[PDB]
Amino acid sequence: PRRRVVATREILPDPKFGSQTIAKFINHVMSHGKKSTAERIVYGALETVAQKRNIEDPVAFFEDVLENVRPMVEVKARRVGGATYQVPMEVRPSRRTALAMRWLAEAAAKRSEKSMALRLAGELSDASEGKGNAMKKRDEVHRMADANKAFS
Amino acid sequence: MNVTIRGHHITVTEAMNNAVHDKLTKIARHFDQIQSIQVILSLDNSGASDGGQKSHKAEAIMRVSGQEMFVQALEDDMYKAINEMADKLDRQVSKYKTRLERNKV
Amino acid sequence: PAVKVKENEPVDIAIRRFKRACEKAGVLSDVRKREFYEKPTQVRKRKKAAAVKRYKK
Amino acid sequence: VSEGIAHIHASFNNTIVTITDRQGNALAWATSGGQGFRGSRKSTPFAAQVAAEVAGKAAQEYGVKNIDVLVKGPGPGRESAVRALGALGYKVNSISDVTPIPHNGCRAPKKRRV
RNA sequence: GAGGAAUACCGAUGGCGAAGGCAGCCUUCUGGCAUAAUACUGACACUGAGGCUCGAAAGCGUGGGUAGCAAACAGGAUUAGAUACCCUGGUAGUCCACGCCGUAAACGAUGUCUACUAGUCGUUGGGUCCGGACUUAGUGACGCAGCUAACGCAAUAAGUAGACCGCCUGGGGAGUACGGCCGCAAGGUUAAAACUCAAAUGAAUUGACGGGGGCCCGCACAAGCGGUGGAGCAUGUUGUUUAAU
Repeated sequence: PRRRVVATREILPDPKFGSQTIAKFINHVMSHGKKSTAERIVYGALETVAQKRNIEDPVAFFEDVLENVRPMVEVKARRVGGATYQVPMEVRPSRRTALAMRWLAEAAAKRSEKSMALRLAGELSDASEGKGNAMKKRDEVHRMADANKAFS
Repeated sequence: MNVTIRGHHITVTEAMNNAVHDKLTKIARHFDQIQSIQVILSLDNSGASDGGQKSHKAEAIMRVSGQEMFVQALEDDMYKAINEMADKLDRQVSKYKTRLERNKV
Repeated sequence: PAVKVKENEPVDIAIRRFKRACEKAGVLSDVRKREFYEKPTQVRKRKKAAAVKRYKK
Repeated sequence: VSEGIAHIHASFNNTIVTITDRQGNALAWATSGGQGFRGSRKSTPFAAQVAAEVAGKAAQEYGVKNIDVLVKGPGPGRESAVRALGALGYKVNSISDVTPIPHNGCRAPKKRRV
C-alpha cells in the first residue's frame, strides 16, 4: 500500500493437533465465518487419510504433502517500455504456503466425492504422491516459469 | 454496444433520436470497442438572466473497456447542443483510440 | 580489444577484463555512432550542446 | 580438431555462434532463432547462452578443446555466449573483439522516426 | 577479385575563409592573415545607389560513373482508413567534368567602418620580459555603468557618438496579379490594386493543460475474499400506454 510493512495477524493453532499450519488451512477452507464447520471438514479429511494410509501423524503427513505441493518459481507481469513479458521470480516463503493451500482447497472443491471431507481426503492422498489438480496447476506454473527462463 | 437516449425535462422526439443515433453510429464506425453510450438531453434552465444561450443541454456518458469518458454541451438550441456534444465525443474517442494504438510501440 | 585470458583464470574474471578492455577501446560507442545517419546540422547541434555542458563544469 | 576459433556474431536481434578451425573452416554452428526463441526472446543473453552451449558441445565431437573466441557486434548475448562456451569444458585461449568499424565509409541508413 | 563513395580516432563555444563554406595522407600551383623591427609613400580614407563577382542544398543541360543511402515507386504491416510514421526493396539524385540556376531560419533573425566606456575567468596564433607577468589579433563564459516593452545586450554592445548605404509604416489579399528583365526549365527578381477585418503582433504574469520531467498519496492498481452482469421476485427510473398513469 505504498506505505510501511503492516504487521501480519497472529493465527491461533487449531485444537486437535495444535498446529498453525492446520489452523491456516482451516481458515482457507472456511467460508462465511463457519470456523467450526471448516474444522469439521478438515478433521474428517485428515482422519480419513490417516485411517486409509495407516499413518500415526496426520499433521506430519499434511506437512509432507504441503511441502511437496508448494511451488518454487512463479511468473509475474513486468513492464518495460509498454511491453508485457512475464518475468520468472522466486516465490516468497510466506506466499508459497498460501498458494499451496489455496490450490489444494480449490482442487478439492471440484471432486466427484459426496462430501467435502471425502473430496479433501482424496485430494490430499493424490497430492501426497504427486497427482491431482493441485499438482497439475503447480506443474502448469512451473511450465510457464521454465518456458520463459529468459527475462531474468 | 448499448445506446440509451434519455430526456430530462424535454420530450425527446423521433428527430432527436435520429440526430443522436446517426452521429453515434458514425463514431462507432471508427471505434469498434465501445461498450455503452448514454445520452441525456436536458433543458437545465429557462435563461431568466441571460436569455437562453445555455438553455438546452446534451450530455454523453460513454463507457469503453477500462475507461469512461463524459462530455457535455450547453446551447440555446437542442440540435446545436447535440452536434457540439457529438463533436466533443468524437474527438475524445479519437484521442483514446490513438493513445491506445501508440501504447504498443 | 583483445584480452588474452591467462592460465588458471576463471572465465568470469576474464570476461570482466574483456569488458574493461572493450570499454577502453570504446567499441560499442563506435558501433552506436553508425546505427543511423546523423545530419551535419544535428551533429553540430549535439556537439555544441555537449561543449556547453562540458564548459559549465 | 583440438584447436579452434569461436565466432560470436552478436547482433541486436540475433546472436550466431559458430566454431571453426584455425583456417576458418566451420565445424558446428547454432543461433538463437533456431533454439526455440522467437521475436523478443531471441534478443536475450540466455538465448545466446543456449546457442553457445549447443554449438560448442556439437563441435566438441570434432575434438576441439582449446578455443579462442572472437566477438563481433553490439548484441546483448556476447558475454553470456562466452560464459557458456567457457563453462562447458572448453579452454579459452583469448577473448578478442573484432567487430567492424568503418573509418567514415558508407553512409548509414536514415534515422528511425518512431 | 571488382568497384564506388566517405575519410573513425585526432576533434577541441579548436582553426581557416567575405559570406556560401572548408577535415585521411603526399606533391604542384596559389590567396589572405598573424607577428618583430627598421626603412619608405605621405590622406593615397570610409561608405556606397545602380553594376559586377561569388554564393548551401535541392533542381536543370550534356557526357561519364554508380558501392552505400535514398525522393518517386513496389510490396508487408499498423489503422476505420494510412497515398504516412515502422519493415523489405528500390530509380533519380547524391559522386566526376563543363555549363546553367541565384534561392535558404543564406541567422548573431544584429549592414560596413571608426573612436571612447568597471572588471573577472577560459582558449587559439604570435611577441617581449622575469614556471609565471605584460602585450597583441581572434574566439568563448560571466558581470558594472548605460541601454531595453520586457526578454536581454553589455569592449565580439543592443552603451556613448560619427560617416555612408539598405529597409519598415496595421493584419489579410500578397511577395500575389499585371508589365519588364533574367532563366533551357523549374522559376527568380522588380512589384501593385479592389476587397475584407478591427484587430494582427512582441515580451512577460497568473492559471489550466501536456501521450514533458521529478516527488508523493488514496481499496487507485497489484495480492486476495465476496459480489453485479444470467434466473425469479421487491423497488426506482426511462420508454410506452392511459381519463390520469
